[PDB]
Amino acid sequence: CRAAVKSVTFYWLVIVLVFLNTLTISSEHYNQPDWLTQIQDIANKVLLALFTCEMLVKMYSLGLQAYFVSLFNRFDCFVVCGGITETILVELEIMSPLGISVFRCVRLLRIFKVTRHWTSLSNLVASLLNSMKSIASLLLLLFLFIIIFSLLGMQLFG
Amino acid sequence: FRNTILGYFDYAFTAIFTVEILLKMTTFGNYFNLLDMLVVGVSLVSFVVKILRVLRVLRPLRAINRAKGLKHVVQCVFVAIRTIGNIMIVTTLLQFMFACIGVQLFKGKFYRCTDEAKSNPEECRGLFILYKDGDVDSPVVRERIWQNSDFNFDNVLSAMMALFTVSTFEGWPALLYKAIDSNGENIGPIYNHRVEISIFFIIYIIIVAFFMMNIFVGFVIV
Amino acid sequence: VYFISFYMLCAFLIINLFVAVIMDNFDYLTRDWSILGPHHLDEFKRIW
Amino acid sequence: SIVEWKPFDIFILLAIFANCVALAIYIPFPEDDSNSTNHNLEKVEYAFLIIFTVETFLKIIYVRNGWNLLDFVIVIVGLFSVILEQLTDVKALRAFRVLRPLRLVSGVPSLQVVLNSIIKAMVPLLHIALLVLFVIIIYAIIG
Amino acid sequence: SSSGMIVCIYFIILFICGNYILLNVFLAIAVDNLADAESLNTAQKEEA
Amino acid sequence: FVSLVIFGSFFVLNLVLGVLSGEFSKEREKAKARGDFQKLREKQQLEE
Amino acid sequence: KDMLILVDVSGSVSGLTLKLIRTSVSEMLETLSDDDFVNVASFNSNAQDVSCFQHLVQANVRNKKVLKDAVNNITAKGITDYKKGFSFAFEQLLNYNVSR
Amino acid sequence: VEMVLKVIAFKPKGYFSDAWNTFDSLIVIGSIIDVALSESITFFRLFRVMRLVKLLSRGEGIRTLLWTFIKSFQALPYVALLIAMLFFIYAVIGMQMFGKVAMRDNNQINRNNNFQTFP
Amino acid sequence: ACENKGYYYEIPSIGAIRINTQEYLDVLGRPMVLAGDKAKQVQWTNVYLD
Ligand SMILES: CCCCc1oc2ccccc2c1C(=O)c1cc(I)c(OCCN(CC)CC)c(I)c1
Ligand SMILES: *[C@@H]1O[C@H](CO)[C@@H](O[C@@H]2O[C@H](CO)[C@@H](O)[C@H](O)[C@H]2NC(C)=O)[C@H](O)[C@H]1NC(C)=O
Ligand SMILES: [Ca+2]
Repeated sequence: CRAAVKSVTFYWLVIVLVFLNTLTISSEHYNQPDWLTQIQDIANKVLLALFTCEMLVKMYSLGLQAYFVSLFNRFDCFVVCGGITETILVELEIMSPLGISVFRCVRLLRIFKVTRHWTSLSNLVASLLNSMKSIASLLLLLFLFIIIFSLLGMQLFG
Repeated sequence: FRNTILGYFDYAFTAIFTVEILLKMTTFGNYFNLLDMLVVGVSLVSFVVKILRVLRVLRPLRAINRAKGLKHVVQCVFVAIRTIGNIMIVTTLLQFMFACIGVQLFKGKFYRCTDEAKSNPEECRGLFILYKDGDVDSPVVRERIWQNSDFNFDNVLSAMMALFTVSTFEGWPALLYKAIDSNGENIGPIYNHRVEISIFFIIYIIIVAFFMMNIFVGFVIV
Repeated sequence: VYFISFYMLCAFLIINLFVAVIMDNFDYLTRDWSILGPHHLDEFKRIW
Repeated sequence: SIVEWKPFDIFILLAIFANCVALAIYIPFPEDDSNSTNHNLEKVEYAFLIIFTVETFLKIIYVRNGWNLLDFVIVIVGLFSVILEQLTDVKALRAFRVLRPLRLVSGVPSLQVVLNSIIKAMVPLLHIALLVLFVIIIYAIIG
Repeated sequence: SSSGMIVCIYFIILFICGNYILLNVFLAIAVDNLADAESLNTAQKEEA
Repeated sequence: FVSLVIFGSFFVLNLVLGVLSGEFSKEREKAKARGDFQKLREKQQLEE
Repeated sequence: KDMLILVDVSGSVSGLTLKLIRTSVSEMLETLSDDDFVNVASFNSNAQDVSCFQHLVQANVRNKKVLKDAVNNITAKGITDYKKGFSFAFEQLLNYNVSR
Repeated sequence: VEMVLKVIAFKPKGYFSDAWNTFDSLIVIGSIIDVALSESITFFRLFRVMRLVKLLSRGEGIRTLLWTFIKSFQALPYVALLIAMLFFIYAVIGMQMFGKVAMRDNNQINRNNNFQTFP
Repeated sequence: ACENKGYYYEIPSIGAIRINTQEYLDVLGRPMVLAGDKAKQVQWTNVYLD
């Protein structure tokens, strides 16, 4: 029921899928060939379908409640919903000229799915996530200093 | 004259170093000794040549084995490099993602014509009259070329190089104000078109250079 | 490659030298004069 | 003073933020030029100054705290500038209203304590600053 | 010429007093939460 | 100018960082007595 | 034609865009002949003539030189008043005292 | 006058015992030389400014800081050797590679910035 | 410009001054082309150097 999804074969399959997604995203360039664009849309559709199928398979064998407890699953849900929304908006009656580039950055964040298995660098991430109040305090003080000096410069050399 | 005089000298050391290798091997008959023979070996092939001449710079690299302190500090540097790599990987990954975002944003939008009057390559052709220092009474004929920025975001590698130059805090205002004027795929710049695109550069600088480069030094200190 | 590699290597070596110098004087940099210090010993020697 | 515990501080903080954003939306034009937005912002600054001097007068009924001294100084400077403009260099003294965002930290103990820690951290660096000054003087003399 | 050079202290203050805060806000995060991570790692290694 | 660059900033930058790094590490020993790291360890030790 | 040139000499045009206007006006006067009547006026919270003419002139070689010299002496200062600037321009086109 | 006044009451033999005392010893003769050459020349003219730092470093927080950092620098003379080796290697490589680029007055490779010589 | 039977021109730099200061004759020529045959008469200029 759940042994196959946690197998190392599944891990390597999802790793090769995310590598394919990264290669698809990082292959765009100026004056790129039209056939390269065609392969890019084909890969986008195929990988979106595969990732949706993988998510649905996981949801029917692991449990819905265990997902939202961890911050990784909710982010993946957001990414997949953004991707399907991007595809339906692109192929729907809406042109979305500027939103094409924005939505690519949404699906670019799949590398976190494979960086989450570090467990060696996660100590720093946990510490900086737990010191968020202090980080915000210093950042806000720096922003206030910048704002004050910007207004003073506006008065002086405006 | 000087090169020939130094050329005669180069023969002398190779004779001494070959003599050193044979006697050292005779009584000893690791990879440090391979480097000792590599420096002397490439010289004997001499006497494409440019590659060999460049490679002969390995002469002082074999003084590390002859000094305990130099070897110790080299090993300490290597150990410091090894422990760091977790931070390098994260920084490189984030810089690659930012390069991809910059490619999606400013792909081919950094082109401009030699004179600030033609806004597309279809009319940026031929000759044009240039006014030196803005004076109307001193005109000169110049050719107009549809040029591209030296540090652009045309492909991923170009974006990575441009973001590296930005992260070194060198020429980053020029790139910022070039991206602010970025209008379209194949059209010229517009003065202060999208000032809101500066958020990309500000966020990238804050995340990488201010934050993840100070974590680098802090973790070295720790 | 030449310029990028030189910049990276030089930056790494410069911060390595800086942190080595800093760690060589960590006793002074965390002296905490509120309890004791070598200035007391110097004053004692001067009085001697 | 009984009712001024929760709402007075919040109202003053909101007034400070509104003054900051009003200063942000001002456009300094070259050679005494202006537009309608600046004309409206002049009256907005008038109202903000009225509120600030009312608060300063009320708070007395003070000087020991540095933040209250700063508030008093900026309030009387604003009154001086307004009186001079009405009864008249003229706008050169206008740069003292940039200290309004500064007193926001007073209302923010968090920011304040952080500010106090950062300021207190500067004491060990004064010797390095003196050394830098001496090196600068010596090199300037040599030049 | 003239007294227009006195305004240069605006940039001197903005640089010295700006880099000082920049060097206390982005270094505190890299020295406090980073030293604790190594201490957390050592404590975790004790149980491991 | 080369000597001014080496002494003026490189030496001074090391001196400025050395004091702050020592001062920041001096805060680490002051905050360890209360046990702030223990709270982070206690919160972290129950996650696994 | 009966060209009447309105020049913005408000504060916001000081700098590069002031000498751009001065050159633009000078090149505009080069498209006029002795059959066309021209005058140049400037407005900054108040409208006035940049020269001594006070009305439309024949725009010959002598008169165009005066306007070119006068338009090169203008400076940018004050606020912008389009209502007071177009009223001055519209009223100068209804003079009919003089030859037009 | 003050050098001789100090020597008379301090004896020449003990003059070199103190590091700071010898600093004033070697400066004044430079001062009495340029007063003659005024009416090569700039050597002792420049070297007379050192008296400021000499007699103004007599503190207790700056002098100790400078001395301990110089001692640390002397205690680690091999990282500097590594940096010098890196500079030497990269300078030789640059001389071999970009040494033939012509120096033009309107470019980054100019008469003041070039790979033509090792310095 | 649109509401007053006119035209709008942009002069961002010196290079655009010469071309944009002569294009207003296209707008002024509209009533002449609509007149047709009656607006076709030979006009002689002033004496000028060739
Ligand atoms: C020994 C060869 C490897 C050195 C090295 O690899 C990295 C990989 C990712 C990120 C940084 C490095 C790195 C550095 O040592 C390095 C790079 C930079 I860029 C850098 O910043 C230089 C300029 N600085 C202030 C102007 C910007 C933060 C510093 I400090 C150190
Ligand atoms: C000339 O133009 C003026 C206005 O620019 C007309 O107005 C008269 O001006 C003259 C003196 O300049 C006087 O008669 C009056 O002050 C104005 N009003 C009237 C009703 O005359 C004037 O009508 C025009 N024509 C003449 C011949 O002056
Ligand atoms: Ca205006």
